[PDB]
Amino acid sequence: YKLICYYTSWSQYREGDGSCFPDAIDPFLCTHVIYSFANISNNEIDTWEWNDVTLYDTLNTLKNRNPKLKTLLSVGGWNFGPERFSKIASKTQSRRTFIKSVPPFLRTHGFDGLDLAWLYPGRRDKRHLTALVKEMKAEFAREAQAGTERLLLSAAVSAGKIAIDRGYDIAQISRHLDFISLLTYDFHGAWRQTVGHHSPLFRGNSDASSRFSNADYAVSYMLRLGAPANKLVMGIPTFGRSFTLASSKTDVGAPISGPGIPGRFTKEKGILAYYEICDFLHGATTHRFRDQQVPYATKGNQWVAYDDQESVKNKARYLKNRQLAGAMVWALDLDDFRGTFCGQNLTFPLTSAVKDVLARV
Ligand SMILES: *[C@@H]1O[C@H](CO)[C@@H](O[C@@H]2O[C@H](CO)[C@@H](O[C@H]3O[C@H](CO[C@H]4O[C@H](CO)[C@@H](O)[C@H](O)[C@@H]4O)[C@@H](O)[C@H](O[C@@H]4O[C@H](CO)[C@@H](O)[C@H](O)[C@@H]4O)[C@@H]3O)[C@H](O)[C@H]2NC(C)=O)[C@H](O)[C@H]1NC(C)=O
Repeated sequence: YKLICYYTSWSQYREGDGSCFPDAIDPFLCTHVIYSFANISNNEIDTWEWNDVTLYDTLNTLKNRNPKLKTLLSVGGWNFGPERFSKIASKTQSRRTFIKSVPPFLRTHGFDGLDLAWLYPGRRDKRHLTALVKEMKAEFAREAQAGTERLLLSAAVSAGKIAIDRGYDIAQISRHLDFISLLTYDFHGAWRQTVGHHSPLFRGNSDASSRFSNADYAVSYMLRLGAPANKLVMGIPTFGRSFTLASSKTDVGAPISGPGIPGRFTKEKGILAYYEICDFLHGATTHRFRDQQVPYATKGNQWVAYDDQESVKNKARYLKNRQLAGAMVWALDLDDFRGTFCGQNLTFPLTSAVKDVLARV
């Protein structure tokens, strides 16, 4: 089983204990660690943070301790304009230029592969995404002729049915990618004023519309569209989403005035790291949707949808029963990496839990 774990560049800037460098990563925890995110300048892959070259090296030294550990560099991300990707992929001239610049870059910094994070291609992009993947793989296969281990090629893909139909040719790209990560944790919709869980495992025996907004349907749909199970990776969030309540109503369907207040270390409205959530739990009321099998907590006017060891183990078992390639975690720096916030002195509580399930048959 594969355990794909993302590490984010900007987490180094968080104050105090929040700060996280490749350094803190347990080499034997994951099978793959993906660095986020690489950028594109003059149609060529390039670094993002001033010190990426230093962090790249730090990250890849972990391979001295665990010889089997594989690393990948991810291109794109949310702060990377979708249009920018769209523009590079439409012109065969800029696409070939970008493709050619990747292998040497990855080779120089010691990466085993490339992860595509185009978020997201629109209806007019589907064709071009296919060409990018096909050509990128062809270039990787060609470079392997030089007597070196072929670079890996993966992609982070939306888990929303509409988003999938609109910009992805799943049957086509599945045959060229090494693995596919399903972003099964952006299910609730940042668009409207209502309390709801962003990473429901199951549909919910109790609310008709939007049965497509849960991991179970996303996986079933990808398998139906032709993505082989042995290439699908289910994404598991290590963060939580917050909301500020517009009323004293805490139960499902409760009015929302906006995003929850920022966390001490995370400093971003609407989200909280799991270690920030562990501190939040004190004096908070804990609830759990029986149908979706995911928890949520409330304190004052703050409502938080998140994942704990049990909901995460739950998702892992589901992943196994459907015989998928494995799990993907977003992200290592949002889990209790120091292991000093969430009671149990255990390091990476959430990611370890996923690993326990994957290691037992
Ligand atoms: C990820 O990679 C991307 C892609 O390279 C980086 O994005 C782009 O970075 C450039 C440079 O920082 C920004 O473009 C500016 O380009 C010139 C100034 O840059 C040149 O200026 C002169 C030549 O004109 C030269 O001496 C310099 O050495 C340098 O090469 C500006 O003219 C240009 O100014 C205007 O910006 C307006 C926006 O307010 C536009 O309307 C105008 O058309 C005009 O370009 C521009 O500011 C870009 O901002 C940036 N993305 C683009 C091109 O949209 C990116 O920085 C990198 N990310 C990170 C985190 O490093």
